[PDB]
Amino acid sequence: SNAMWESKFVKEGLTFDDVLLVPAKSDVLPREVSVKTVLSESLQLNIPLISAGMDTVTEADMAIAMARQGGLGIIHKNMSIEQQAEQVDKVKRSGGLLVGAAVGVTADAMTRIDALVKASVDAIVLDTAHGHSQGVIDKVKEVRAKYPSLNIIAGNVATAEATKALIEAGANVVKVGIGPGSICTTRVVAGVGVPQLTAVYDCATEARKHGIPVIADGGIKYSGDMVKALAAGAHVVMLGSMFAGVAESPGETEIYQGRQFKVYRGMGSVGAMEKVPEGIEGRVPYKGPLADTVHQLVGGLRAGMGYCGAQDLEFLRENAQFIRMSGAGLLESHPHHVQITKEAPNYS
Amino acid sequence: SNAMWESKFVKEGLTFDDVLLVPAKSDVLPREVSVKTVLSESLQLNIPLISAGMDTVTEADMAIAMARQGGLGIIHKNMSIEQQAEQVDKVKRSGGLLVGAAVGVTADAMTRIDALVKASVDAIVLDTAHGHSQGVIDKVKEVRAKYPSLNIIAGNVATAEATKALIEAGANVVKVGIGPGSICTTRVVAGVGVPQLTAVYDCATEARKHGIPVIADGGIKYSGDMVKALAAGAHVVMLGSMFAGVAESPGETEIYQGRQFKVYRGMGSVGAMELVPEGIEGRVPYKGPLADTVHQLVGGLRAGMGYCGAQDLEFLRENAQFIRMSGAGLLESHPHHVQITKEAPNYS
Amino acid sequence: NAMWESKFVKEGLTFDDVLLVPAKSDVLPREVSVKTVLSESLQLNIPLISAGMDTVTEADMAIAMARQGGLGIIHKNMSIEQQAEQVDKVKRSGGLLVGAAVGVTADAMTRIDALVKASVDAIVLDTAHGHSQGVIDKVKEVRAKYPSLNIIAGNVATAEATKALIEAGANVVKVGIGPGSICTTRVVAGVGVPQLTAVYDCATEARKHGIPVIADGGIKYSGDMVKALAAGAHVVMLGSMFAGVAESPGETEIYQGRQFKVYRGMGSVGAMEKKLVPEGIEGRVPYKGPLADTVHQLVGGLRAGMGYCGAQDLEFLRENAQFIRMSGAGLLESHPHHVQITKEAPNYS
Amino acid sequence: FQSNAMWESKFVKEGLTFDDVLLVPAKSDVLPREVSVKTVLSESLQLNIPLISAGMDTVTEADMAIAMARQGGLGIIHKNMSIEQQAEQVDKVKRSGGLLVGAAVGVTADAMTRIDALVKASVDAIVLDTAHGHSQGVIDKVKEVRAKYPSLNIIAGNVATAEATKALIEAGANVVKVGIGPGSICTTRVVAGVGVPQLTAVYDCATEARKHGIPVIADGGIKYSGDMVKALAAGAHVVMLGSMFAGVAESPGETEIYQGRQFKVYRGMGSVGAMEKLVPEGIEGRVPYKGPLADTVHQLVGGLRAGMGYCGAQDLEFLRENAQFIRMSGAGLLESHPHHVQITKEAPNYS
Ligand SMILES: CC(C)(NC(=O)Nc1ccc(Cl)cc1)c1cccc(C(=N)NO)c1
Ligand SMILES: CC(C)(NC(=O)Nc1ccc(Cl)cc1)c1cccc(C(=N)NO)c1
Ligand SMILES: CC(C)(NC(=O)Nc1ccc(Cl)cc1)c1cccc(C(=N)NO)c1
Ligand SMILES: CC(C)(NC(=O)Nc1ccc(Cl)cc1)c1cccc(C(=N)NO)c1
Ligand SMILES: O=c1[nH]cnc2c1ncn2[C@@H]1O[C@H](COP(=O)(O)O)[C@@H](O)[C@H]1O
Ligand SMILES: O=c1[nH]cnc2c1ncn2[C@@H]1O[C@H](COP(=O)(O)O)[C@@H](O)[C@H]1O
Ligand SMILES: O=c1[nH]cnc2c1ncn2[C@@H]1O[C@H](COP(=O)(O)O)[C@@H](O)[C@H]1O
Ligand SMILES: O=c1[nH]cnc2c1ncn2[C@@H]1O[C@H](COP(=O)(O)O)[C@@H](O)[C@H]1O
Ligand SMILES: [K+]
Ligand SMILES: [K+]
Ligand SMILES: [K+]
Ligand SMILES: [K+]
Repeated sequence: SNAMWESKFVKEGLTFDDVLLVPAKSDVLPREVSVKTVLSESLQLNIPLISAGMDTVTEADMAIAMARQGGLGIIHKNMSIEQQAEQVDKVKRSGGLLVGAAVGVTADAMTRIDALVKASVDAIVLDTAHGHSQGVIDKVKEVRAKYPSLNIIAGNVATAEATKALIEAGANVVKVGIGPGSICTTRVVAGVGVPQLTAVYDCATEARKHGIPVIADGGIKYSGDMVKALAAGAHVVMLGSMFAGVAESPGETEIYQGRQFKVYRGMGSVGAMEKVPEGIEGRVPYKGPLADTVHQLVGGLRAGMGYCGAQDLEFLRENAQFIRMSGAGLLESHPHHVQITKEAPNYS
Repeated sequence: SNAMWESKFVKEGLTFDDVLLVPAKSDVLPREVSVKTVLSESLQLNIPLISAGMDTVTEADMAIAMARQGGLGIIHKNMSIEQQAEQVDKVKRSGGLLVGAAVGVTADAMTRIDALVKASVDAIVLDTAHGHSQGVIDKVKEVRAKYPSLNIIAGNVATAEATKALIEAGANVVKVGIGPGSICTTRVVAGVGVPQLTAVYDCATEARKHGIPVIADGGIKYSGDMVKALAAGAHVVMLGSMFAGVAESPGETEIYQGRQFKVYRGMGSVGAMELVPEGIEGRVPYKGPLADTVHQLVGGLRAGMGYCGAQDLEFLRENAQFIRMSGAGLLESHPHHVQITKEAPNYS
Repeated sequence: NAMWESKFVKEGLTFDDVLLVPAKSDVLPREVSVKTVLSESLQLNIPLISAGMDTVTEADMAIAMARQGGLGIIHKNMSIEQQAEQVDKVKRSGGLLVGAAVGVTADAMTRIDALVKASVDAIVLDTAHGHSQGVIDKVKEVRAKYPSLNIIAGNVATAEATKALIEAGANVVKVGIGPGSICTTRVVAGVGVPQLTAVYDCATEARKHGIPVIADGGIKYSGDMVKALAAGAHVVMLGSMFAGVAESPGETEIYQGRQFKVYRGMGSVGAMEKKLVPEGIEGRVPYKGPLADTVHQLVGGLRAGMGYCGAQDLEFLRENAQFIRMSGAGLLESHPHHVQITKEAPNYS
Repeated sequence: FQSNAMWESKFVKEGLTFDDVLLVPAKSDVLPREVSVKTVLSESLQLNIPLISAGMDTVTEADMAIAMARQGGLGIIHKNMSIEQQAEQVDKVKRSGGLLVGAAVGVTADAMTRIDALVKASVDAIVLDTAHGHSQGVIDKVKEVRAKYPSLNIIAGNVATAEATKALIEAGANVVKVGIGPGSICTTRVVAGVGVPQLTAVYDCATEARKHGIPVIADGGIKYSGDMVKALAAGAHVVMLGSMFAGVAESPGETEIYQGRQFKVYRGMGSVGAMEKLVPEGIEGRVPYKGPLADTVHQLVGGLRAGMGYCGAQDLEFLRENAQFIRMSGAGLLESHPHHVQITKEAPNYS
């Protein structure tokens, strides 16, 4: 019994800023690489980007623009059931685009899920703070029993054991991430978390055994961080802060120092729960149309995949190697000892 | 002999910001967890929080508010014997609440302890800069001889060897912490200390063999640090800076730069002593009623225990696993890359 | 399953992770030799090469570089006729050494012909990713036409890539993916190798063929150069430390009453016009005056480091110098600390 | 093969400095007031406190060496002087009550001429101070001084390795000074890339010197009194301080006022100003005025007594031979300092 006491401090975790991708032999160029991904037979994305289901990130206009760029948007749940079904319905009829919707694990959940399926949603995201809870496992079984063909994205988890549990309950996709969010204070106020790159790797190690894809959710600050998440085993990444400043996102621009900002807050923050916190309320710079951000993101992915000799995302997922570095290595990776004159489209 | 020379740099120590608690399978929700703890046959607490025995944190008005919230207050020793005996009696009169009192290891110590026992004190805290000194060990043995049933809290120590010595001397509770204090300069001016999370774990490993509880004293900056201290083996945590700003603490609010502050200083500082100092004098924001801080602290603990699947503190103490992370992991754990506009009640 | 389980096994070190250990020395800083040979046709008196960037090296910089005992690489953001004119302009000024960068494009061999006609000493087949077959194929195709031409191929960061370019016919391999001061490759693509590990891994392979490597990028102080040479590199390539000298492309600009020079990455938005995704940024460095003053501090720092290590020449430093690893607290100790600096030193700013 | 052994050991060694570690508290029966801080460097050189003021033109002259020795310590008169001035500075300290005093000598052709004038001024120890103590020029000078003066205390430095320590001992040095690059004003590790983290250097050099009965000096990098306790516990007999002494009243240079606060100039002996084209290995700076030396020494020795009590050391030999460290990360360092509290007043030992 003494084993659990002696294993308290054995595990080690890595995050994005701890590693770099090692360049390998390459026969492919960034322009000729493929960035398509399959989450299920009914759900395939042309770019591996999903906008997060938060009240400051994704509504009708964001989900529309995401799908038009080849990605996916998850309409948040901080609205009435009919309002969310009305948002899903807007995205589907506006050219047959893909759309998702967030649902919380509550007694009224199944009523909301039914209304979303009639709007022909492609996937429901049962997103909760702790996916390794029995309430979450049961809700996935109750939805899989009622809708055997519905794409179910279950999260959030950070361990292989939680990944195996949600897969066994009938979830097609597992969303990974406890604590990496830019607006998240879970690790500070509750002390609980797993470094995101290790969380993605540990969960992808289990999901591989079942043919299940995983979503790297939260913590991505630059386009290179997305490449690290995919190379660690993730099929797709979920972004919040990098999308909150975009024009097609809910909320209006506010002025700070002559510059435009958009509100970005955690769904566990005081403000978001009104209509103990595990998030903060803030603002991110205004970034303009989604196409300009998505173009820089995909372009960094194509560059990274060319460096790794990856013709497609599966090759990157199963062959790419990292190298660990210290804090001095992180300062070398960024621009240093030179006064930056202009703001770059991919570096702010 | 050469063994001690070659053993100089073998040990490694971890602090709160080096680790994260791994989320586990959970059948319980934060509202349904138990935060009760037993320190001795005569000492049972409803919340695992003790106010530190400093002239800037806890006097009668603070100890009353602590006990009423389910915790414990330690009346500080910077007083005459007659003043301290009356403070214990004031807290005792207000509904039969639990209260403790700090006593230093000096020739006059037993005279002060006698007056505290007549005021019906529940626990005596034998506070010294170095708990593994022979003068402290002798004082513990003689107080156990004169008062065989009196709760004796002995500290501070940081090693398994020091913990076993105070336990064999007759102390029911051992207080752990050398150098982690927010106002403490021991590790800077004397070079001596042990990282608090390693100190708590090393001492709890020894105290666990005897059924003795340990107190994680100092270094707690956020509610998540308290969850980590308890998951590392501590029954109860002792706070100073997180309590110095509340209304029920000695001293009155001062205005600095148009904002409200309360004085907070170390008991080894120049001001508190009026040897070389091992503390500094400082300032903390006014935080309002004690209940608001206690709610945020306990609420974060309930969240952590729910993330870890702990129904009570013994499950967290015996089963919770940590994961080590780098400074980049710490940067991910905090909010990042978002301009914070509002203050959260648990994150400032 | 090895490839999946080996994802996070490697560890990498950069300049600020290590220090050179002082060794027995009968050598004085003044008496060391800083000469190095890259090929039979390329001998440098100082192991310093100015980078081939449109804000770092043109004719006047290559002239001053060679006159100090080094080498300049004329950048490619110009016409073929302009670059051939820059090479000969440098060559006519006393028969000085000069190189020129050529990208892996359809016109590359057309540009290479014009450079060889100008009596260029080395072409740098410089690409963002040197381990692509387009680069290897281009090296053989250049090696076939010019058996006597010095070919510098980069950039790479692994032992496998060094062996690949050597098999294609490259005399010198340039090492560095992401360490540059103006570089965002590791930020926008997630790809890189810590430069000191990259140099060491490439030198381990390149020594097996007698091939020298160039430590390219990441050098902030003169001591970083000594660490790069002690890690296995024959010569180092500098950009930011040279962009502020008088002999460099661009004109001095005034910022806050002080004089500055533009310094930008060749993968930046501004340099690529001269919607694509950049791998560099546009910046500015303080104006530094004559090139001789910068080189004197650089060579002076190298001479001191070699004296501490007991290396009379650079080959001894390459084969004997020992490092010791340190933490961030060691880096804070290595720099000056707890003292407010009142005057700016020629080597520390 | 042999040629490849040096190539594969390039990145094997690891080094620790003061901010990487903490001293582990041990069983103790002694109190800080009751400990002994006496130390013996040789039979001719015994100090009551283990503190030496550095031989720099902004740290130690006659008035500093006088005040240092009177506190039980030692001052090293710097060498940026003529031979005649340095000998009279030594004589000034000797005439002021027969106090102990040292003098710095560089390894140059004039060295032996300079040393002679110092011995006639009755100096107690000469410091053969060089940027690189493991050079053959330094080894030769120690043998050449040991040949002429068999009883003279010779302090040779600076080194950072066990091999360099053993070489200087074999050349005839009674004391070895350890420190390459840790100085607060030092840029050696930045401009030349060379150094060893000071705590590992002290430990590695004391390991060798212990075998010959030779004491070592921890030179440079000490920012707080706890750094001194760590250096002594890492194997050093005595520590040499510069920045912590450069601000005291009895040190060369005058107090200058900036923004209402009093400052003194503090610069490295490898800075342009002190040597006044060339490549410097130091910078020029400024430190706050600290008042009389007695207040700084009192806080320093007091911090040592506290640490020795935490470690159960009755004297410095017990601390050098028994004290145990524990290693910590950057987060451990932030916990060690005061944190998350706005400091209102300055403590005598902290900032
Ligand atoms: C409501 C709140 C503040 N906290 C929790 O629900 N805590 C929590 C839930 C279950 C367990 Cl077992 C432990 C803790 C929240 C709201 C929205 C998002 C999150 C979030 N951290 N991730 O989605 C959290
Ligand atoms: C008085 C003072 C400044 N120092 C000591 O008493 N030092 C000390 C005592 C015994 C030994 Cl063997 C070694 C050192 C002090 C006062 C109040 C609290 C502390 C403190 N660091 N923790 O409680 C210290
Ligand atoms: C154009 C741009 C921005 N990026 C790339 O060409 N990317 C890239 C090329 C090939 C492969 Cl397989 C993968 C990525 C560039 C331009 C000029 C210089 C560089 C540079 N990093 N080193 O020379 C990069
Ligand atoms: C002159 C100068 C700038 N540099 C050297 O003399 N360098 C040096 C000497 C010998 C060898 Cl083998 C290698 C390097 C200097 C002056 C004063 C002090 C120092 C210093 N670093 N410690 O005392 C250095
Ligand atoms: O307040 C919250 N607490 C914890 N995590 C949150 C909260 N709100 C959103 N998140 C997570 O953070 C992700 C976005 O993180 P980001 O892309 O790094 O800003 C979301 O997709 C959610 O998974
Ligand atoms: O001045 C002192 N020097 C060293 N430690 C102190 C001093 N005063 C209080 N402490 C310790 O610091 C703890 C409070 O630390 P905090 O909760 O981080 O502010 C107290 O409970 C004591 O254990
Ligand atoms: O835009 C770019 N992106 C990435 N690397 C670059 C770029 N421009 C120049 N470099 C590299 O950076 C080196 C100079 O870096 P520096 O010495 O740190 O300033 C050059 O010699 C190139 O190898
Ligand atoms: O300019 C220099 N370069 C390198 N080290 C120096 C220089 N000047 C003084 N030192 C060293 O630094 C020590 C004092 O440094 P500090 O006590 O940390 O400020 C001296 O005793 C010398 O060993
Ligand atoms: K960089
Ligand atoms: K976070
Ligand atoms: K230094
Ligand atoms: K502290």
